[PDB]
Amino acid sequence: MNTEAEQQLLHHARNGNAEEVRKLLAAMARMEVVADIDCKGRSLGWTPLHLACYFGHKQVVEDLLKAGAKVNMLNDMGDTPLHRAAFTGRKELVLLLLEYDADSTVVNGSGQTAKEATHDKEIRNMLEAVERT
Repeated sequence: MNTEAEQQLLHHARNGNAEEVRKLLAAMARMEVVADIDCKGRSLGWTPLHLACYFGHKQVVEDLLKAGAKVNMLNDMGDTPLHRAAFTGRKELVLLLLEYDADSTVVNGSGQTAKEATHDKEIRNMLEAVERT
């Protein structure tokens, strides 16, 4: 099962409590708690990065990437955080993820790219372009 600090990190990332994320990351840095920054929920495979992207907590997303969170982690559905940012139409977060070398080609378990999963016109244009590169 997940460590206590991992449970706290998932919880705070889901709800956007940005200072608690940074406090947990700082404690992980000083090795005062045992926690994987790429931990995954159980009970489904969603990282703190997945959650912060899906629910739009931009400061959390940035501090997680700054601290080295893996950017193409797949949840159970085969979705990346870019899938989740694109699905929920978060323009700024799509750009921030690409900045951190997020692979936009990844096909989820359903057979979709993040482009194919968005309903946003802007984001679909943006990923259309990245797809051409």
